[PDB]
Amino acid sequence: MENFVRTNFNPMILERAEKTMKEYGENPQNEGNKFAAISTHMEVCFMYSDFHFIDLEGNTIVKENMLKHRFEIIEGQERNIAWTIVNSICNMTENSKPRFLPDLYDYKTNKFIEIGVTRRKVEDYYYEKASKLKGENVYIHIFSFDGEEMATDDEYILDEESRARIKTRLFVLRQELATAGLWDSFRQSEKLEEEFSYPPTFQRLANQSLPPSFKDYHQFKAYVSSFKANGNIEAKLGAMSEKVNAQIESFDPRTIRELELPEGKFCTQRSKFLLMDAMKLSVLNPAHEGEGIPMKDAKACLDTFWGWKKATIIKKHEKGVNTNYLMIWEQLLESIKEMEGKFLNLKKTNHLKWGLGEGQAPEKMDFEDCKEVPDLFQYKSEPPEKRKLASWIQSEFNKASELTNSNWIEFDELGNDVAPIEHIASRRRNFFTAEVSQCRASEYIMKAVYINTALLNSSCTAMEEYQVIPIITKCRDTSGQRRTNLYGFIIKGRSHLRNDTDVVNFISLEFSLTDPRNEIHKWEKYCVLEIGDMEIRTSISTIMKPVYLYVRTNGTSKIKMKWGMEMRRCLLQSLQQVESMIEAESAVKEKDMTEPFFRNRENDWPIGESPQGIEKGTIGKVCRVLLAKSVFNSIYASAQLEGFSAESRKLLLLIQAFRDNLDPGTFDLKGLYEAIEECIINDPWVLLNASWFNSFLKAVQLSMG
Amino acid sequence: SGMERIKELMEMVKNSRMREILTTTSVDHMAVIKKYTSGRQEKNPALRMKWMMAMKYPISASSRIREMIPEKDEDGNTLWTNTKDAGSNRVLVSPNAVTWWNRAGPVSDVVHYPRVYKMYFDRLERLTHGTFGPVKFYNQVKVRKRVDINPGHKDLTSREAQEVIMEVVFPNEVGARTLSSDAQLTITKEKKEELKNCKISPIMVAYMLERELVRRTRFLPIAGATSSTYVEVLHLTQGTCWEQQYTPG
Amino acid sequence: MDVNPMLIFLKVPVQNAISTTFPYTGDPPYSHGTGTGYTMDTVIRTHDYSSRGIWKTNSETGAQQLNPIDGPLPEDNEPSGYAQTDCVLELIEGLDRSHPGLFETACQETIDAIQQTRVDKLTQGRQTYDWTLNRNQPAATALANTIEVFRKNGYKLNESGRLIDFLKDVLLSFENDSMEVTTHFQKKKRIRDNHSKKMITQRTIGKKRVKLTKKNYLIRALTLNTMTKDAERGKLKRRAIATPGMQIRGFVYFVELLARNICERLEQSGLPVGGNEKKAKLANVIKKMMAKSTDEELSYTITGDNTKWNENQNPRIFLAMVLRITAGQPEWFRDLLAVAPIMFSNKVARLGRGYMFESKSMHLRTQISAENLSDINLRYFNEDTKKKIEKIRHLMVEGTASLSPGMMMGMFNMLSTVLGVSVLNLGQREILKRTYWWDGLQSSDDFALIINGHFKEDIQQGVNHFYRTCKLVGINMSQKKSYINKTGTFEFTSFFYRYGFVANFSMELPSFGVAGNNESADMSIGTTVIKTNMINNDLGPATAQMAIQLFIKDYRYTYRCHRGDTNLETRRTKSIKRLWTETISKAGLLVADGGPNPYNLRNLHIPEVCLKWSLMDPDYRGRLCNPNNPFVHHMEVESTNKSLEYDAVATTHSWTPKRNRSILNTNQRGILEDERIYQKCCQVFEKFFPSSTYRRPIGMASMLDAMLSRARIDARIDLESGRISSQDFSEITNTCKAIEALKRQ
RNA sequence: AGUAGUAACAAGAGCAAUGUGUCCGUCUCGCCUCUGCUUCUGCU
RNA sequence: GACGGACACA
Ligand SMILES: O=C(O)c1cn(CC2(n3ccc4cccnc43)CCCC2)cc(O)c1=O
Ligand SMILES: [Mg+2]
Ligand SMILES: [Mg+2]
Ligand SMILES: [Mg+2]
Ligand SMILES: [Mg+2]
Ligand SMILES: [Mg+2]
Ligand SMILES: [Mg+2]
Repeated sequence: MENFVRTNFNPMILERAEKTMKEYGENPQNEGNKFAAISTHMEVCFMYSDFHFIDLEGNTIVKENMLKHRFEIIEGQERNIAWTIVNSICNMTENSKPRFLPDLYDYKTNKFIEIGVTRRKVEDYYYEKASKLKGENVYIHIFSFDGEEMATDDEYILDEESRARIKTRLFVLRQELATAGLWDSFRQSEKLEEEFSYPPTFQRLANQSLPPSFKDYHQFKAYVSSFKANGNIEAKLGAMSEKVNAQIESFDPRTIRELELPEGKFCTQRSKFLLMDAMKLSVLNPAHEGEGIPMKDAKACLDTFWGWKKATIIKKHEKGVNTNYLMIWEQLLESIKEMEGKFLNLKKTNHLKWGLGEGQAPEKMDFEDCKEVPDLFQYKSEPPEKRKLASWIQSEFNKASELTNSNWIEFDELGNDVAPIEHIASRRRNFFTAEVSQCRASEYIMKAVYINTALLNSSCTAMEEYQVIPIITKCRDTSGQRRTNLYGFIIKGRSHLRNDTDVVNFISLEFSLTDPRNEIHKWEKYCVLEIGDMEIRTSISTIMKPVYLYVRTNGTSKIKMKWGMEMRRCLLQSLQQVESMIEAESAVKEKDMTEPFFRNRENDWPIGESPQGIEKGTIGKVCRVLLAKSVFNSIYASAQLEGFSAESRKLLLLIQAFRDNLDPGTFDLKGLYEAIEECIINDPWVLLNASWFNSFLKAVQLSMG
Repeated sequence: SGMERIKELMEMVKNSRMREILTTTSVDHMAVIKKYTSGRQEKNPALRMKWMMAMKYPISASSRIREMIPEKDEDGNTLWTNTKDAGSNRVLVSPNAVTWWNRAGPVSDVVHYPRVYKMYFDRLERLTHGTFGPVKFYNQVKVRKRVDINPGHKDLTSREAQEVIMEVVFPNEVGARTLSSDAQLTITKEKKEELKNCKISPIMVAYMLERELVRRTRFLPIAGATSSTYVEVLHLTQGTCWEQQYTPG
Repeated sequence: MDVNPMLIFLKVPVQNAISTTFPYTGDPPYSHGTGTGYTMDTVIRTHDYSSRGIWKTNSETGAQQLNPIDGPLPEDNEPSGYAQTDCVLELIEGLDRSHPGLFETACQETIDAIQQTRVDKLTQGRQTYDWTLNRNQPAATALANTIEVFRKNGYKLNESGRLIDFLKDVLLSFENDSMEVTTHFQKKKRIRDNHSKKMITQRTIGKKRVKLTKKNYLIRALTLNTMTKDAERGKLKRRAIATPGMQIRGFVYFVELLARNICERLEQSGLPVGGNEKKAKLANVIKKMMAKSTDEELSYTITGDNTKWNENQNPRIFLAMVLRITAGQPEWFRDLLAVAPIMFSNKVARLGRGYMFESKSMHLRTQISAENLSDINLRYFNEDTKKKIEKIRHLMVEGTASLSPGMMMGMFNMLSTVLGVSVLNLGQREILKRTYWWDGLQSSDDFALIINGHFKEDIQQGVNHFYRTCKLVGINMSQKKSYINKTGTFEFTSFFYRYGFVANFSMELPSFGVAGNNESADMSIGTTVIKTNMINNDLGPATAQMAIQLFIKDYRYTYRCHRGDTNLETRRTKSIKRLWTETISKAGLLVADGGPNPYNLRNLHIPEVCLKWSLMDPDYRGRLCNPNNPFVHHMEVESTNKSLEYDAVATTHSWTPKRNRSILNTNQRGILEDERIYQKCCQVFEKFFPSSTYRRPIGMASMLDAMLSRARIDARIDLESGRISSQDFSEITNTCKAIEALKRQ
């Protein structure tokens, strides 16, 4: 039973027996006779090893109380712990491992001992256990409740006194198993499944998880287990209404319409810096004290201009306080004049607090401390208002594709070329650098990298300050001389950025020669001041142009700063595309086509639309146009661009399958047009891309006339 | 030789919360409670390294640096500072201290890099003695197939090699399994001979043995030779429209 | 000339310039604020596509539950969740008939993996809903909190260490009438900021003990927490994702393992294969379906997508599928696998963080959580949220909405894949026996469907048969996102096939750049990314050299390690200049030490220390790879070989950056103490079991019993081999006796 | 105001990063908020 | 085995 075992055995033996049964996954109730047998086996294993010590010389002392035991007990230990013991013992000597866990290890004889306890015959249980342990260097020792032993070949390594004590204990346990009635079953037990049932709460949940013609989970399991299909699909398809269909509409791009672009006011400029309208103040071969430090470079570039006048507002930010912008420029100029040290931090004046949005957030409170407020309304979630496509963004993209006189990307050096493929790659890479490094889009790349790097370092190191950050690029000229360019300044606001989308407000103040009054819808967020006059010497006649300062509040976040710092990867997206075209022709002509693509001036790729029609350009123009495309995808990144590129890619692929004569079909072309035009809202670059798709569609239709 | 850790374990079991953990957590549940964490976790490590290297002390290191690296440089740069905490054994380190160690630290006579990373030196010896032919341009027909990126040992599978590694490095930890092949026995004997009195930590020895004996396979577009010495230079010998003739050393 | 890049498509085919259609150099869309609106949107849409089904009130949770299974057949092409049980069972039976022995093999492998799977498999997860905290936690933290609450309330089967015994504890825990859990509470304190001079609320996070009633505990155990998916490309609008708690994750793991074992042996499954193997599989099905053709036979591919895949799957259909797949198996195994569909049929979606509210007259904002949104009067919500709240009010239970239909985003990927593959399997010509037949490949909702036939009307009838069968089993093909053309070109999960798969390099653009681990690891990452993209994504050799140059430029900026002969000046230019001057062979200096870039195309697979090793000075090499490296971690030498530490192998550029786990105005010492005590216990365990970091040690004995047994056997072996005297041996054994006495007391 | 865009930031908890799959790299320490530590940002 | 990153779909 169990209380028989709890009364006849020790605490330690019973604890190890219950732990063994818990390890195998049973209780002292479901197998109670086996709990008694496990406690008996544990008792015999302990009585084999009690009071048996080994001296400081090497011979055994059979004591009765600084000596070490003669036996390691492996029975009763946990299984992985027992295998740790067995492996440690087998690696101390060089003996083989036993394939099963034994019961004991004798340090004197250095032998693994297996203890058996039987209720049948000691001879037959010995033969069966030696059949189990066939092929090991083990030593078996079988006891029975008859009072008999049998070891391996009767070469006993345990003394007769303790063996008599073990036999006396087992004989006494036999004569106590009969003084209650529990014995004739113990002689018949010699030598399991997996249960997983539902407790009643989960069974009531399982009855409510069915198709609605079933009430009990087991009824539905019996239905599913015996299901034979008998044309259920064909019958339901016969009964299903025939308005459920995927009717194919033939796709012909000669009959499809253009994308509807939205209406409203014109789209305005939303780049973080001035692009085509930007003006540089440069220093050639800079050698001033503190050269390399951005504010010293900014002061050296400001010294090259001598035409400052009193600044006046000439184009108002219609939503702002424009006198505050004028005061911000006066404060910035006076503070640059008198700055000490490496960095310039501005005093938090009222106009500068207004421009940076100080105190504009409502103060965050807990709702426990806020329930009695009578006018707590939810934050609004209005969609963006639509904008009309304006012609400035196409002009920007035309200027971004053009070559300048300066080298904007300085590539670091490479390891030396050994393989012929590395010489071929160097030959192609020098053409790629000759097209890509002087592009205006490369200047925009380096501008964005510098601005986002400086804004991130200032946002994380000077979180409380109003730091002045000069807009700097560095280039080499045609003759290889270094040049450092200042485009204006950025005044960073407070930057306690915790979320990824957390805005740091800043103010940009950017030099320009572009009069804003000639295209005023482009400059909606700006207050443009007139700050100077500068002599421009052309070939017609040198004149005095006004120098304007474009001032606006803008805002960026850490993910935007992170992606702005990584804008040189734009150079990969262009050139990998261009090289793949060079590789494709190289596969056809069976020779390297890099030098005929870059030397044979042919105008071989459609890239433009004049009033004379589709314009062709060289492979280098294609390099610069794809580069400007990647750069403008980075500068004007938005969810509108993501949705538009994804959904208009399908229409491009349907047009391609028509021109491949693969007979393309749609199931819902109007719904696809609605998915494309859902994304064309107010972003100028998305609007220009929708216009570009319409132009490509018209060119495709004209090539089928 | 065993008394230090048992005295430390006695000092920990003197604490009642540590005793409650150590007696109520099993070895299986220690894999759970080892990865326990409760603070907020920092994402975007590239952005964080971009703004952290603008700081003076982005590196954390052990307090033993305080005895090994001077506080200040010859140029005046402070090489380390104590942490914000009251009594931690930790410092905050400038990258100038890494540069200081590499230009003026103690010069060790023995280094362990060529032995541990011998596979990469074998790659480099095959490249340095490689022979380049001409580049031919034609359309490359690449079939995606399973090739070997690491050949492993010829006599073992990956699982046999992993059992060999557990036998060589951690022989009391293998549990109930046995090396069931004479190849496993011979390679275990040879590696146990090679690694006697090794000063390298056992996890590094295990990863070194993984780079030597364990085979890894990968699905790659293959145009020509599928042998493992050619799979490692696949970026060099084939492209979309070209083939670089190459024989490894 | 106005420049248009898309006119390059007039000359170059679209798949050959498809990288110009992926704007992946800019920042991806992120959401701002809460995801409660997207959660309510998904709940509204899921109940709207199933609205003609049967309403029931769950007797155990009180939730309103919508049953659309075997509802009315649809009459339009709108998304429907009215899946028919018999049509699902016919398709699964036909999939079994077409693959004899597949279900038995996959079920027996699932049976072999159930008996061997440990509990800590559930620590494979990421952010898990923690029901003890009503909040998200890491997966190991949520599992440890669940196991601790289970053992405090008398559920101790999971002490065996097997996952199935933890799952038995999970199911038995629903009989508890009052669960006592440890929660976090904050004490608030108004102090002044010493820097900004401003009264701010200071927060201290403690531990509290609360009781959960049986219904509230059952609602929390069936809760999926929700949030917005950030950095998702190709969408104008956002959507919610879901995370389940630990009471669900163990069952979903076994169901998805059975479905993975099925999907791995189906020719028409695109899961679990991926990458180059998925491209090989798609190419094989294209070549097979363009072989099996006469001269009079047309082939057409549908580039297909499905509308609202997770919202139209149903847990009751998944229950029928799992019971059909496991027909003839042991009933413990069938009942164990049936738990996860039953739990998803009774799932509630936690609405999320709530909304932000604003007083203009008091100039304050406050977040109102999803528990408190039911008591807010309707007029304070904006117009769209008032519409959402009104049609959700009968579903709201305890800050969660009831959501019986739908499976939520990605919870049963392989099983819904199996359903789609059963519809693809239906179109074998020997079985269908008509003028059309079909074939293809499915992974999640994405599918390629190749329809063959003699005439174009046969293609139309086959497309209709496939589409209406999918409608019968709750699968709604997106008509505005799918298109069809002759076989030869298609798209499958941004893999573009144009008589062969073309490269799409732009998808790999966010992986170029400095990874931010340390100097050495980032150097290996950068050159390996360039090598892998040369092999796989057809990055040409000139662009690969330019990628090497751009990576080295970004790397030299980031770690401020420009070359030693630079005219630049950083915080470490002077030390690098000193190293540059005294070094004899500067070509052996690493890039992080101001040395040159060694990499070209031929040596991208060789690490930087090995590539520069023969050009190093001996003094620089002895310093850089010094085994007394103070920047890396040093393991203590064990007891089977101030204190002895192992020699280091890594260079001094393998440093670790400092960490910042701190929260604004928050004191979290009282909850960060448990992690530190855990790490001390796991550190003292590895002094006795040195392979514990290499391979996870198994065992049912406690950590202390294991350590004492190892200590005793280690002392005995070291005494038998003459490493310790008898005095040290008796000292260790008396120490183990004293530890056992302190354990008993 | 501005960023932005279905809900936020505009300082005062970051209490909001799932599932499944492919590829790639690394290797046990760190982390802590009234303060206690640092004042940093230079891409020819 | 653990941690991290990139991509895809849900
Ligand atoms: O497991 C051993 O080491 C071992 C087991 N028995 C069998 C018994 N036994 C003890 C624990 C146990 C667990 C599962 C199945 N039978 C088990 C002992 C009494 C009842 C049966 C006999 C020996 O002589 C041994 O050496
Ligand atoms: Mg035994
Ligand atoms: Mg025995
Ligand atoms: Mg879909
Ligand atoms: Mg899809
Ligand atoms: Mg506004
Ligand atoms: Mg990842």
